[PDB]
Amino acid sequence: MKIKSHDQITFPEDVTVSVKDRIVTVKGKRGTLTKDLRHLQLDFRVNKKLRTFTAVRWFGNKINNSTINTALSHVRNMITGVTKGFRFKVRFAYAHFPISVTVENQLVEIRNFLGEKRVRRQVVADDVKVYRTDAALVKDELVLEGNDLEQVSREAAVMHQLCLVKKKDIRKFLDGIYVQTKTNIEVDE
Amino acid sequence: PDIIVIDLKDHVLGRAAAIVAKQLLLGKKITVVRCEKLTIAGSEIRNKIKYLQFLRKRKLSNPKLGPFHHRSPSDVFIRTVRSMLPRYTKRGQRALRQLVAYEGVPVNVVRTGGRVVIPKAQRHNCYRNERRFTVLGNMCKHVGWKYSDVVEKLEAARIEKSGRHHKKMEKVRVAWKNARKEALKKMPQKNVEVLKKFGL
Amino acid sequence: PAATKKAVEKKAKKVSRKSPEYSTVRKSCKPGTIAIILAGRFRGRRAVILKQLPKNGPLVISGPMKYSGVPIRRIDSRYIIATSTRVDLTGVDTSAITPEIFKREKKVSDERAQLQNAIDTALIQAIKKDPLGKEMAGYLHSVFTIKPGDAPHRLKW
Amino acid sequence: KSPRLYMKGTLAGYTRGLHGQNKNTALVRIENVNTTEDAKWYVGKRVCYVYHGYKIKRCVRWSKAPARRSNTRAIWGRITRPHGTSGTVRVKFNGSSVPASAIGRRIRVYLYPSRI
Amino acid sequence: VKANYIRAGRLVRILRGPRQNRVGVIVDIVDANRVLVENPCEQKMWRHVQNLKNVEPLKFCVSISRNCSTKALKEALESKKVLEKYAATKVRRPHRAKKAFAESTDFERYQLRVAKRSRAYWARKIFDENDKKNPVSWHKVALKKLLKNAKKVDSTPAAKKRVEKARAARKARLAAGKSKTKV
Amino acid sequence: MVRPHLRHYCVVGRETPSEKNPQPTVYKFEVFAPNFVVAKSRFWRMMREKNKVKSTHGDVLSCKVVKDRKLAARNYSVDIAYYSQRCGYTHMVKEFRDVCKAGAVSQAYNDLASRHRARYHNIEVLGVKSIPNHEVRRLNVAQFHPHNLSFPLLQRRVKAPRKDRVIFVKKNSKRAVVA
RNA sequence: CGAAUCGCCACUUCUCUUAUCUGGGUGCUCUGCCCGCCCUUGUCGGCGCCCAGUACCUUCAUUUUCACAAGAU
RNA sequence: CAUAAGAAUUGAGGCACCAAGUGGGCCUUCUUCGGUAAGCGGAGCAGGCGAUGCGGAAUGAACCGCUUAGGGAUAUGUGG
RNA sequence: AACGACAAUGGAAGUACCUUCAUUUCUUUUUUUUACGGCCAGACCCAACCUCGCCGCGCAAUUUCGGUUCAACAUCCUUCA
Repeated sequence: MKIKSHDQITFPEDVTVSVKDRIVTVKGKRGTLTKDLRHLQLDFRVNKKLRTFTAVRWFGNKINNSTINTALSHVRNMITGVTKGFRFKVRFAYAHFPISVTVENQLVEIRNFLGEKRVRRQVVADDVKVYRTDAALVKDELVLEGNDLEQVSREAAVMHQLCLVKKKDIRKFLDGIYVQTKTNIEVDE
Repeated sequence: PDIIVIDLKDHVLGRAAAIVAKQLLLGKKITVVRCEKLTIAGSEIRNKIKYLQFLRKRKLSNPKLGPFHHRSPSDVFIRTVRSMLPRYTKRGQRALRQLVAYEGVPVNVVRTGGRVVIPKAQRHNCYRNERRFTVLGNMCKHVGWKYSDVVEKLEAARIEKSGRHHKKMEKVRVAWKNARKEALKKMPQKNVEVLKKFGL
Repeated sequence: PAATKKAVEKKAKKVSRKSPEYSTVRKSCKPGTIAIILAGRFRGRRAVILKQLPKNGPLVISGPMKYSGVPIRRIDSRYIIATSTRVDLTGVDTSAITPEIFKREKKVSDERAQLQNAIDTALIQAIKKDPLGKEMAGYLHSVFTIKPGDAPHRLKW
Repeated sequence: KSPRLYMKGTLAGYTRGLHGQNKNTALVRIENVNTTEDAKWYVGKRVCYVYHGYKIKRCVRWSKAPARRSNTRAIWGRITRPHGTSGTVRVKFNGSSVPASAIGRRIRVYLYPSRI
Repeated sequence: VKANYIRAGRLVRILRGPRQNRVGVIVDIVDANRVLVENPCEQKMWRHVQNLKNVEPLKFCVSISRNCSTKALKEALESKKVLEKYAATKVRRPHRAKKAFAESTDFERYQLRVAKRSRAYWARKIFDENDKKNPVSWHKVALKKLLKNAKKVDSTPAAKKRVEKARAARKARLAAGKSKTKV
Repeated sequence: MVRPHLRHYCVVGRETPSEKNPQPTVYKFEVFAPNFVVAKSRFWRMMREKNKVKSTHGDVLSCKVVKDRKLAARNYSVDIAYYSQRCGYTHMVKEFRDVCKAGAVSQAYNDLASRHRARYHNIEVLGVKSIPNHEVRRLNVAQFHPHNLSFPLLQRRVKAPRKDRVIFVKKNSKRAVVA
């Protein structure tokens, strides 16, 4: 056996984080967002109590070394939601057949596809919030936003997968409801 | 030792089995609980395939007589232990007849003692503390295994009362702490009292 | 045992010949020990060895009685574990002991009554000449024998 | 309060490799020992299995206070050498086996006839 | 909280070699699982190389050069007095005691036990507060029962007439007591 | 290291007793062999090949065990030839810093065994040398070369049952991993 | 008498032919939550805090602690 | 019979009378033929099996170890 | 008053039960168990199997850059060499 070791966490600034357990509890502007990690524990060492946290390893295996990054980033992104949130833009896109999506709020209702077939419905999970916006030339547009990209995204990606089609060629297929901007709610501090 | 009850929270399945196997063999009625936290290696996929395949067989004419699959977490283990025991030994059988396991934990019986686990059977201790692994209940869930939900409930209760108890002890134990003290260094000196270095 | 040796030798022999007309002793003891009687009639009980009767055979033991509950007795060494504790029995006489006394066909007897008592006395001063065969801890008094576990070969003392 | 000065042990098995077991020589693992050197001390010593007789009440004899009686009967044998780090000891009888299922049963390990 | 870092000039515990529990300090780490260790003990520990599996770091870390000399070591580590500091560590008790325990004798033992016996019935239960606290089940209960026997005495079973009869009974116990001892 | 597995002997030998070689000319190795029986076999063997000479004709004067410097690590470089894979001689260069060259040879051999799968005959270990610069090549030796190299490490053993106390019957007390 | 299932425990002792029970939870990442902290703030090093671990009960009332009657029949 | 230099053995050798029982083999390291092949066929050497069991290879005629009075006590074998 | 997971009888082994045989026997006799020259084996405890020779060690020395520190310098030496 060859030493990686295990441990905990890297850091930036204005947002509190757990620093303890498998679980990072990140707290900032937009609240607090927290995740529990499995085998993802790794050479921590606090560099400042409040001001510097890293986890950038001593020895171990190849596979180990990757994770370290993947770990920071994601929790960084825990910070991101907590700070500047996520805002996904989607637009329904269709040409031969018009397509309509509303938002119940608690759930998203999707109409029309190909004359409509089934009604695609997605319940609005927590903090992915959904807006059909339309003025300002907001346009066939859904907006998913909240302070967890992964969720905002997951729900989103899910949506792209909710607008799938089969049988009788991608070379005539396009139409569906596609991701148009995955972002933050804004720039924020 | 009498009336034995072992706590299987986080114990390496095979090893624990085997270990027990010898124990049973050397003859003693022993008991397992926290059986649901008995452990299986790696992935549920892996655990399933194995079980599935096990479950899958038949005794073709009368499939009702090849192997049966009491899918309790207990039953898994124990049967393993039977497997690790020599079944058809008339002696082992009696041995079996001795052996006790309940899934989960029927409560009242752990309270002045019960601190008991068994050597090698400590799953992290056995498993590399960085290798992946999967939990028994999870398996039994995977093959259904009915009571899981219930079991949960039951567990929560168990903890509570135990906590209740525990708080109570907590109180006395300070008194118990408070056990002298005072005149107690007037332990001797002739023929070399170092009770002061010994237990005091 | 103990130190530097080939001992007790004298520039003429390795070599031969044992006990003519003197008893051989238990190849590890010295009198005046505290023994704990292992088996039979008084198993677990704390008594004192006086001497092994005339012939190669058996230690006379006594606790004295009130410390212990010890009747004095012929015993074999290989029925006792021999303490590290030791006293002189210099004042004790133990002179008369002869095993015929100990035949139960010859065992209560006045002889017994006197002799143990005599003996007991002798022990007693010696014991008092070095405390805590009785005092407290006994030695001799105890109740408790062997706890489950750490058996004698682990009991170094 | 009592005797209790032998260790319960359990008579495990006959010596063995594969086709060839030794009914003549039996194994006990002596509680708290499993410590072969330690066991070396124990060597020779005579071990007892006391059983109760179930059956027909015998004690032919009187011994015991006299007219001994019992239906409880008890077997002695002696230990031959330890093995295993975990202190197996092998044991021999002056006779031949200790019943024929007293195996697995718990058994008593005296510490004397004494060698101190 | 993973923390007793090996740091050359760290004090490590010999855990299962025969050479267990002598002491010495890191004079090298020879890599993965091995150490180079040194002490002033005249006979064990010289400069040994020992397996890391076998060692426990003792939370005395000094400064000293990585890879180093006895002579330097002997004195600075003497100066560090960490042996002593380690000596004062509690962990230590039972095991230096263990060696002792091996070699006691009975009387000692009895006392040693007796110490706690002395306390036992004598300084916890005993008294009066904490035995007005838990108390022992019988106490607790006797007290509690006494509220539930405010029930007889005080209350809604019992004792305004029948205890008067109890008074009759009480003497009756004594009437027999007196009689029975008088035969 | 030092589980001192393998031994080191120096063999010094000579060609022909025969005046057909009046005056043989002498050979040396310090060689890691686990005994001298081997050692001399090996010695002879290159002599039987590399030098073409049968042992049974010629004469080893001496085979004598050869000792390392002292008490501390020196940085060894190792050079290797292995013949296997049904494809003969192949070379490798590897790096160990320890206190013993022997331990290095040793460690190589397992290492090859584990690590290139190999088997011992089939290797001729060419050489081991203490490396002086701050290099010392290999990343792992360099890795742990650091002044102020130090560490954290956790999560393993001590034998859980045992005769040094105590098998199945455990635990009397309560659990975690312990440290 | 110089070993000899022994006389106990015990048809109301039994998971068993001879310690009570020291009890509950959790992670490796902690020897007390331990903790907390400080500090070239590191791999840390130092300091601090608390009682809490410092596994752990063996029954006369003792045997903190004098001590005493009684074996042998 | 020395060399000054180069055996070991030799639990006898010599030597013979006369009668049985056998002639389908089969298995193997090694060499090797036929044919794609074949647990195939077909030879060469040695060894087995056959015609033996014991101990080893969860299972095996021939693989491993090893052969056998009857035991006892001990230690090994292969193998764990 | 014998027994039964289910092969069946089978070996071997011991116990239980036995209907059991034959033998020997104590107020100077038998019986199980301790114990015992010289023996007659096996295991523990300390001594040493030598020795020429390096090895090194020390010193200095060159090369030789590393830990300290925020890093450089000290500290050309942490040290390998």
